[PDB]
Amino acid sequence: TSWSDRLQNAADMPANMDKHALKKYRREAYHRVFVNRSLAMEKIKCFGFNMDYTLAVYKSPEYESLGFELTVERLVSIGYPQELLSFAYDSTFPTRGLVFDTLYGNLLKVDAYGNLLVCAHGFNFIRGPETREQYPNKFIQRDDTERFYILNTLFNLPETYLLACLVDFFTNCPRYTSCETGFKDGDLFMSYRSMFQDVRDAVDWVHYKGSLKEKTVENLEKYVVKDGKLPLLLSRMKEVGKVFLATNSDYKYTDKIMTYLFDFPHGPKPGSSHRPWQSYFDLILVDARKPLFFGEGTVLRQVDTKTGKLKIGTYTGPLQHGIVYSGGSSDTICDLLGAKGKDILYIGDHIFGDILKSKKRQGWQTFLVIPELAQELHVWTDKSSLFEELQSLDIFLAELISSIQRRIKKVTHDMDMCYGMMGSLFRSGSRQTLFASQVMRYADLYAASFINLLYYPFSYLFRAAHVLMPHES
Amino acid sequence: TSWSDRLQNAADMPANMDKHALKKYRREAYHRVFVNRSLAMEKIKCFGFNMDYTLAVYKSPEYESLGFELTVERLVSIGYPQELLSFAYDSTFPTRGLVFDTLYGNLLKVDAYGNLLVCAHGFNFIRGPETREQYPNKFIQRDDTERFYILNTLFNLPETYLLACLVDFFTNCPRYTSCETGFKDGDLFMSYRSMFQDVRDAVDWVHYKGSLKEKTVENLEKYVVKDGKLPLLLSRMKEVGKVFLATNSDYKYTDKIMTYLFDFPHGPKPGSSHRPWQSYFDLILVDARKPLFFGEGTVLRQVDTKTGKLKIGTYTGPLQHGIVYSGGSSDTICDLLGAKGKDILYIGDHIFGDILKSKKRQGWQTFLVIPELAQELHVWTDKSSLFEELQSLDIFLAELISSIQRRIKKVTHDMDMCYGMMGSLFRSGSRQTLFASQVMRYADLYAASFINLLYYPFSYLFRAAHVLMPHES
Amino acid sequence: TSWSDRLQNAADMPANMDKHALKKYRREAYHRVFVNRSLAMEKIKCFGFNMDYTLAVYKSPEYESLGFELTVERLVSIGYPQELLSFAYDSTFPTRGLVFDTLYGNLLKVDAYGNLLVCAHGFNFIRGPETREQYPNKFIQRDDTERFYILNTLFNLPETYLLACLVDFFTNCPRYTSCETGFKDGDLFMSYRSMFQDVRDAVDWVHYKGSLKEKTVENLEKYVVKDGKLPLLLSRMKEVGKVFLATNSDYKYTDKIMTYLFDFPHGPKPGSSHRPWQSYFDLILVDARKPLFFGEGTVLRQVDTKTGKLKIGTYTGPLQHGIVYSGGSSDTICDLLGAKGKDILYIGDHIFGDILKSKKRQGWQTFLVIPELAQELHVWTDKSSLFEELQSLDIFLAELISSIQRRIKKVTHDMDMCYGMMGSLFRSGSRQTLFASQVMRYADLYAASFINLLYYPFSYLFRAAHVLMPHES
Amino acid sequence: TSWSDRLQNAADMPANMDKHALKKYRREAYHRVFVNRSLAMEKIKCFGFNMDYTLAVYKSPEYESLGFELTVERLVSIGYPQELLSFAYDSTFPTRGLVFDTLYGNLLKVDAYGNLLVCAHGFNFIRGPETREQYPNKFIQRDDTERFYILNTLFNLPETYLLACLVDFFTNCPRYTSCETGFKDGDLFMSYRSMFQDVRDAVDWVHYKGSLKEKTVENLEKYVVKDGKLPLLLSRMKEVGKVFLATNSDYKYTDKIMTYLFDFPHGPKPGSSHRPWQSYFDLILVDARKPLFFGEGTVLRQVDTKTGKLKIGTYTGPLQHGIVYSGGSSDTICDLLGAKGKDILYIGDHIFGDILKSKKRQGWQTFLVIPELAQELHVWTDKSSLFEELQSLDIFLAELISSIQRRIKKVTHDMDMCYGMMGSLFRSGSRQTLFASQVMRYADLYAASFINLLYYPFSYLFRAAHVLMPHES
Ligand SMILES: O=c1[nH]cnc2c1ncn2[C@@H]1O[C@H](COP(=O)(O)O)[C@@H](O)[C@H]1O
Ligand SMILES: O=c1[nH]cnc2c1ncn2[C@@H]1O[C@H](COP(=O)(O)O)[C@@H](O)[C@H]1O
Ligand SMILES: O=c1[nH]cnc2c1ncn2[C@@H]1O[C@H](COP(=O)(O)O)[C@@H](O)[C@H]1O
Ligand SMILES: O=c1[nH]cnc2c1ncn2[C@@H]1O[C@H](COP(=O)(O)O)[C@@H](O)[C@H]1O
Repeated sequence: TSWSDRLQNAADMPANMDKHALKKYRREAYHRVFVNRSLAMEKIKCFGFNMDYTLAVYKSPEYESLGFELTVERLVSIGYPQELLSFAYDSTFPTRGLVFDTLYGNLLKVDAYGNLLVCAHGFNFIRGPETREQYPNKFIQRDDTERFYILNTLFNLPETYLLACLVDFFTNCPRYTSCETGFKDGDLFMSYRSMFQDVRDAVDWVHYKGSLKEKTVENLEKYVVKDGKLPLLLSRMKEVGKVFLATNSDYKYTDKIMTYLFDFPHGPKPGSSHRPWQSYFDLILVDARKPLFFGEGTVLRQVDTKTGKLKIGTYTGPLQHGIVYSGGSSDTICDLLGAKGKDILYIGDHIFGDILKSKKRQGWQTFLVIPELAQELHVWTDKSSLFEELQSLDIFLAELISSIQRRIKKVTHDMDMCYGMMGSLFRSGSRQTLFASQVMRYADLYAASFINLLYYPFSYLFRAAHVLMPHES
Repeated sequence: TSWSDRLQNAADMPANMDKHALKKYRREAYHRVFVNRSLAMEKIKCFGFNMDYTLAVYKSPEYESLGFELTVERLVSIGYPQELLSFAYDSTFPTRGLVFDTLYGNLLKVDAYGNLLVCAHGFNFIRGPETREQYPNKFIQRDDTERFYILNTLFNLPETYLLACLVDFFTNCPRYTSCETGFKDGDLFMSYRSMFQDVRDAVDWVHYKGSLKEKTVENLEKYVVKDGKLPLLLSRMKEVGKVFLATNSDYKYTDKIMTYLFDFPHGPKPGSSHRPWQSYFDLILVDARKPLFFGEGTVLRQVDTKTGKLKIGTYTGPLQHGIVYSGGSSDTICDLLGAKGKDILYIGDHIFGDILKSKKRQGWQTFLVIPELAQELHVWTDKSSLFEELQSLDIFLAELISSIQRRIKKVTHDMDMCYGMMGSLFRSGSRQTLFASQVMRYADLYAASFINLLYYPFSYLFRAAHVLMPHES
Repeated sequence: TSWSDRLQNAADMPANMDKHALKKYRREAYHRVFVNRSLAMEKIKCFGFNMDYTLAVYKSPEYESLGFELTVERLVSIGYPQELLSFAYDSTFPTRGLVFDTLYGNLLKVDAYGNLLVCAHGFNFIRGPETREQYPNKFIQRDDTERFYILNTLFNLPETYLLACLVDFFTNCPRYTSCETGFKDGDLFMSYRSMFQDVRDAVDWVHYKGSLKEKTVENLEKYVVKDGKLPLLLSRMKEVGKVFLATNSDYKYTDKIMTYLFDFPHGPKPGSSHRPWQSYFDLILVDARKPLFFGEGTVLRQVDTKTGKLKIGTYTGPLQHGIVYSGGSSDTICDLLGAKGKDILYIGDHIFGDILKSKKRQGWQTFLVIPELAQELHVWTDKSSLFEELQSLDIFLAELISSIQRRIKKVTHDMDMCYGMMGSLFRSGSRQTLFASQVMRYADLYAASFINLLYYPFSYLFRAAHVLMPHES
Repeated sequence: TSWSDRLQNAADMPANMDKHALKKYRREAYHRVFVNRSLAMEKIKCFGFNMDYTLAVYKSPEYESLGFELTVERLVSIGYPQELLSFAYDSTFPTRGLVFDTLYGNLLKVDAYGNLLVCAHGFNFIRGPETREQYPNKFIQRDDTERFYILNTLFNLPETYLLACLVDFFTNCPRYTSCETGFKDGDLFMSYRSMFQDVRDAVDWVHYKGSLKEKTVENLEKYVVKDGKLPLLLSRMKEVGKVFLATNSDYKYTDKIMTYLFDFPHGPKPGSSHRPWQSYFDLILVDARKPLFFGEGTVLRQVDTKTGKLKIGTYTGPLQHGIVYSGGSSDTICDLLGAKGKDILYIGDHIFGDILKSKKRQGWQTFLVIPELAQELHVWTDKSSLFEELQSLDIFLAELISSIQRRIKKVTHDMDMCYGMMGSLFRSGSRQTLFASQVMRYADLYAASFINLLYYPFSYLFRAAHVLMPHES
């Protein structure tokens, strides 16, 4: 049971719009909206969305496994050895948000301060003492972007596993010599850094020039969660505010995906006329180039929706019914929809490119969709006894012996393994990950799906407890 | 009663080193060390310090008022009108950490997300509705460093008030015409931005080329808190670890100040031989150029302590007794003292240049000295009934009317005014400031003075409660 | 009769290697090597080449016209109007080295100091007085690369004409409104700058992703000058020095072109065994990325010549027989061939990327191939009476009336038109072009073809008169 | 007899303004204006000047020797060894335009292509073979400004000699160890690069914060050439055009110097009322910050000429009688004087910051003052037999033996030594220097003094022969 299985099971349910059924529904953890900062929904004037993994939720592990296969094939096509063809995607290995160290070829899980929580070289998990040879302070400077790449997106899940596969393969293949910073094959040296860049390039190529989009749209049922409640919630949002889409995807792909997402024999509610997906949006913008979109952006273009090509020149007209935009910036949205920053709730899945940047650069309010949470929640509640025991050991150790330090590592390992080989997205044991820290700081609201907003009344006030400084308590 | 009065009153006390007297002492709020993240003191191997407002705490308002006078005089000497001479420093106006908007000539107090909490044009406090003309979203992008300057240091306190004085003077002087972005005097236009830069330049000039250091060292009793407990605590720290100084100041000034701070007729404890201030440090480094110091730094030089001039060339030797360093980088410290990042507790007062940068770039542990807290604490505890009422109004309003919104602003104003015209350093009403947010995120420990570490035993474990995500609760 | 017709007529001649026949041959202007700085051939140790328009000389106008057609088609395929399909390449319009002003949509011919010599808007030639509206000083700052693009290469000849075609078409098409900086089509504005970038992009696309290389190699006789004397001269050069190729092209294309250039039923001389083109080179380097190649370059890779793909990793071995390199830098050449800068004669056609950069950055000696010179020479000598008259008018006017100024413009126009609508590559009237100035300053030797070196003995000393300063005369 | 002696001897002459006396005067080489590109004086509308070494010509070697002494003293004051005090300026050593190589501590004289002509380490002149260890190609990349500094100005003459002195002193002082890249003194390493920067800093300090200007203005007769013909020529220029000053100096210094230059008991001609120096200029601009001045410049300020301080704010008014400007850009001049680029003759001494930049960035016409030419001309004409013999040997060697190569070096050395140890400013033997090349390319006119324009009638046409390409001859 993957996280997309949870979402697709909740998706197959019809909406019961009785008030009491909703309030009782939204108290169960899986359909809940979680709150980092209070947010008065009645002050929201525009609801905004990206598409990938928000409106269009890609099924797991099928879609990661497709991306992995096509990326492997691209690497082999450019000259990587045939043995790559024998890899097979394994969803139990990668957790999202790991850091790849291009100097030493390691996947790292770190906390908000760059402290190492997990270190794997290939599939070899390096215990604390042995990491100190390469990380004397058990610490990395994350902002050294020449060395470290943070695998922040669900799209990064195939390459997270692929990088470990590659390191494992070359380490154990007798034609190569392992070195501190890469592999030597006689008179060719492949550094982990250049190997890493080939992987990034091949992922980019699969998405832009390869066949991933084509293979997706030819079996959308296999690859995309479909939920009749999506047009219901969008319709309700449009009753109390304006609705816009700002996606990095092109129009042709967006049009195929969105058409599939709205393809029911009815409109918002069963028994109503079907309406095209564009009618649910006051503003549609593609080729957004986020996060640049939240700074100066690019020139505003107009899509010729008949042909799928951009018209020639910069678009200087007003907002019109049926016009589709390309590029521009977040000021385009605010100007054309007459909204100020905090009037906008932006719903996205990119912790950096959607949430952090719209919050910091524009003062937008934010809803982070976290797909894996639909399954992380289930592990969390089923194994609460593990975590409660860890909390209890932490408190006992503090009151103090070394027998307890070993019990702490044992429980920590046993808890993490329930999530995968790389542990929970949000923590390793009692130590929070960087990703968890970013969620709390930049996502005002978050949830496994934004559909969970359907179970809250129109002017609900999401509430979070105020923060007090230690000396204020 | 200023904050330096509180510190100087606690400084005049001799240390009673009975255990029970200490533990009872450190529970009173004013001598307490406050904890954002747990810190096991027994794992600390090096204690590091800056000098200004940490070891050498400048008395308030005397020292701000001196800096203000010399800066005013510098501006008049370069051609600013004589009326500036009639300004007089007023410590009730500035709170530290305000943002000066060079486009519109405003001082702003903002929260961690750039939301406006207070806006003053000169001494005119702009109420919410009127700020929306210049700030349509009640929001600023703080990282736009061309437009916004964050007055983060206590050294910035004179110019915080001076900028408001200048805006007030030119607005109300009939020889000038007020414009959106500055003042017009016939054929000369003075933008708030260029006016602002003249102020920054004049402050820099007073510190580097003017007479501020000279006037300080000629009346150190007037200008510098002196505490016999300082060499006691340094001596105790050196018993369980290494001790270093890394200051941006030059050697000559450091030597005059530090000599004054250690000028008692005794050493660490009364009755012991006096020892020179240098003997309390395993490594002394001046001209540190923080925050660049925590990146690549500058070349390591050696001070000729007899003449106060740098020797010629780059120093390539080892750590020696009596050598004083200049420049270098934080790696110099770690190499010469054989310490790793988390082995170091760095004690400073610059939330950015000392704490944030040493934490993010090097993984150092941090102690932030906040001088004003010695008085903010007293206001906080004396007027807790105001804040408790505000908390109660917040909770009541949430359960819901507009009569309560006005009561909320009334109590908020009345609470803020107890701290000054710009309110508490840490909040305005129930809304936390950017500065408070930075303290919680980057200062592992903080206190009005680092002397408060004297009241904790050698291997004390400072404890902070673990963070849980909303969905983990 | 185009310039490639002249070269192909001289190419069909067999080489007569009698000494007296050579010396008499090389004195005729068309087979001459022209000398800007003296060069002792006996001190040359390596001869180096690029490929395009040096070894592989593309026939004119056929090859420009192919590039024009494919570029037009690419623009139409992305949404430019169908009328573009009715353009047809016209070799009488463009001269190489014109500057396109992206602000005002003009082609400019300028001297070495940026003075305007010719200005055309579309096909409208702007006379002196009318240019002063947009160019008040009849001057452009060429180094303002955001505004001005210098159409330096023969590959730029199709787009030089295309840009004028486009400006002409949009100016005169009633669906558009002409503006100072571009064209308005209701709510779309196409600036000359963005129009210009679409053209650059489409040329790049034709070369890299389009079908230009494919169409070339499927009719090489139509598109490429073929000369049996090429392997003869290369063989002779290899007898007294080392020979290398450094081309920006990829291996697959280089291999097809070079194979065609050496496809005779014999080797260097008739009656000798044919040898593969690679055996004529001590070092073969592709994907050179000049001019970056003459600075830090890119990583050195090794071509798998069987598959045409780069091997995986950085190549760290030595020079081997049969190895083909990719990327690297000019230091690769000098290291692997044991040559110093002035030991190398580099033979290229890019006045900037081959000649200027290798001369300025590395001290290489230079031979600039100028294909058009094979025809410019013929015009020059046939119409010498026009130029001699202009010289005579210049001297007469100086001794002095306005009747002569008009005669000067008349003769200037009549002389320029013999070369094309944009005049001689080297001058307009008595005023030298920027391109001529760059040739004299950076090309030690130059010629219509490098084959002309065949007619000079092994250790010939090319001689140029010494320069004296005005006060030295 | 220095070059300033020649100028001061010609300065003491009264002007005889009979036409025939002038024409006969201007044909003698020393009072001649030399012409690189033809220039019709009647088309000139504005004459512009810098001050230092153009209007105010500093006497030699007195003024270099003062700058040397003050720079030495500054280095000793910051900790350089006392032995520096025993240096004494020696005008026979430096020639202007040498390149200091901060990697290897050498002064280099190079041609226009970076070929080495002379190499001195300290006072040790390195013969050709021995230079190839550090310069394998006898070549430097001049644009590598991190490594090479081009000592282009007469102000650079003191430090040119000082750098050689320093290298000589440290090489031969037993307290130091010579290394490839600097000097080691136990645990201090002084690289030639950091030594070089200390020298640059100390020169800058002497000019801006030291006592050079003060010592100059207290003995102007000793330090500044004074010529009654200067106000005569300025007055004549103002009769046919506009006159402006654009100097990097501040107003106070400019005012002292210019007042001295115009301090005669008469105005333009003897017997006329004296007029203040400002009345000879339509526009006076100080603090010009050339060469930035010819790009975007700095903000336009207004000088308070009573106090010598800048007024407060940006000046936005028009050109007024008596206003003195500060900063701005070259567009300020062109706007306020209504002149286009080629309408301006700019008279300066900085081959880069005055001539090259005004020519390339703005299309100004240029007059380069070269003070040393007043003496280089005398050496040139007195030793023409040496150069004519060298020319004859060059031609003979070309027709060919090694006995002549040695005679060529002998004559080359003997000719160069007549100019100084670093040879002629314009050449070494028959090889032209970089500086000569820049003069020919960027200075339309040049002369030992601009006063030489006095001997040419109002609308003289300076003439230079047209350039022909080798294939055009
Ligand atoms: O790793 C990447 N390389 C290239 N394209 C990506 C990558 N990750 C996501 N995308 C694209 O991003 C688009 C979704 O953007 P969104 O709707 O703004 O979230 C899809 O077109 C993806 O193909
Ligand atoms: O605003 C400023 N301009 C110039 N110098 C400053 C400023 N603020 C602090 N300083 C200097 O910083 C030094 C203290 O550095 P610390 O001991 O590292 O905290 C003193 O020499 C101050 O004069
Ligand atoms: O305008 C251009 N855009 C893209 N490729 C170009 C352009 N001009 C020349 N090339 C390529 O440059 C190569 C020839 O490089 P060369 O042999 O170093 O002179 C060929 O592969 C051309 O396709
Ligand atoms: O090496 C230098 N360092 C600092 N100032 C210089 C240097 N060289 C020239 N100057 C200054 O340049 C000014 C003359 O500028 P000019 O009149 O524009 O040529 C004088 O004030 C000099 O002191």
